Amino acid sequence: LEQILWRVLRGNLFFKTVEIEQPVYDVKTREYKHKNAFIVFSHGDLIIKR
Amino acid sequence: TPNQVNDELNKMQAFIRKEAEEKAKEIQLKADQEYEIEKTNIVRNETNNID
Amino acid sequence: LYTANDFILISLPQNAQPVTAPGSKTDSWFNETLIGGRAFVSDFKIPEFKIGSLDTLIVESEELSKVDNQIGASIGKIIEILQGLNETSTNAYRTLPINNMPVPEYLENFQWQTRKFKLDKSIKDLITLISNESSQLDADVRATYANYNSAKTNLAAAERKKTGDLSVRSLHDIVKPEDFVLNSEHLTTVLVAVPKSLKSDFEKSYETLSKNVVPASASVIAEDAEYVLFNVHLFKKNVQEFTTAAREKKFIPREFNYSEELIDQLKKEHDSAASLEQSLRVQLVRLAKTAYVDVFINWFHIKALRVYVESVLRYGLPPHFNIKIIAVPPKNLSKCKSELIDAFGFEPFVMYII
Repeated sequence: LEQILWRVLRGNLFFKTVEIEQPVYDVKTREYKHKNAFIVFSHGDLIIKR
Repeated sequence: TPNQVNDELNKMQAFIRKEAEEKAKEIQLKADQEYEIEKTNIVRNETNNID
Repeated sequence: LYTANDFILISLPQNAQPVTAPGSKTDSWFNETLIGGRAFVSDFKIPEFKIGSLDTLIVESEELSKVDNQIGASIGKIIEILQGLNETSTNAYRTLPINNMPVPEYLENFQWQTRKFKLDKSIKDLITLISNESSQLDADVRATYANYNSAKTNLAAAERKKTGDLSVRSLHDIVKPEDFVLNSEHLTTVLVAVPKSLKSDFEKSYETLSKNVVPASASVIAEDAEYVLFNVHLFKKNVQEFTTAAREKKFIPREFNYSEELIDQLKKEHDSAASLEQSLRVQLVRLAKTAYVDVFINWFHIKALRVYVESVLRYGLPPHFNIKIIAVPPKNLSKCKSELIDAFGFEPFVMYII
């Protein structure tokens, strides 16, 4: 996801990855996997929508 | 390694600041033009009403 | 110069330093590496002062990439069309002159985004103007291709209709009297068929006419298929008997109208086909000569806009970047890709083009 973000949004966009202590079950995957936070900040409404 | 992230954040902040300054300057120019237009309109209306 | 082959453009921050080697000067380091690639590099100044919003910048960059792809496709199509008439040297107009100069001369001091065309308008306005110019050039190319196709079809029809082996021969080589020129009703007669390859066979076919009208035996002598090709008498008052004069013996009649007006019209049609072929060839050559400048400049302007957008994205702010030349000999095509990636210690580079 980070590589895709830095490619499509070639400009500068900060990231705030934070690790989750325990896995959370997924609906389609039917399994609990370790997750991380996807906090991201950028300017421009169109950029936010993208 | 944090130097690159700091530089990227600085570039993003500079781009945002430039966008804000450009928007503010455009708003200021539009407001000056509208002030001239409104002054002309008010002068015309006051001349029509008083005369 | 050795720049006749493909060229790879690139840009980098003007405040940067070489990363592949710790060179003191980026230009000197590039010259040393380009010496390894046997290439020549020079600065190119193609700026665009207007700067939009970050989201606007991303949208403009994506649109510029799409427009550059479309313009390059159009340029390749134009080059292929020019090569089709065998007028573009070096295959698909690789060495075709641009701005009354070769490609290295045209790109020596390129300012495709400069000059009167979009002097200081907005980047979106410049993109729209470039797209409109590309669309107009594409429409002109399509019109030229359609004209060439129509002229070629006319030439093919003119060549095919002059055979006469199993059809009506050329009116210029044909004989008018008694061959549907007059020869109508009871005044005179006209016939045409291909019964075998002998007069007796033609007489064998003509005997089946029952001598209703034009009892004269059919005479067939021509080079058509080294066989029978006749201009014989069979009056229209006996059209059924005229047909039976060839149908019974399987002569496969090929009669047609060949009056004076018809022959003149056929000659005019052949001359018109030839003249249309020549004129369409001249028009296509002129259009390709114009297009090798126009569509190339449109694609170059789209690429310059994309490069400027990438450089802005590669720096953010303040707007400042250095653009390098693209010329490179074909031998170093792969090596330059490695060396440039080696020096781009930050495509991952600030810019890259083919």
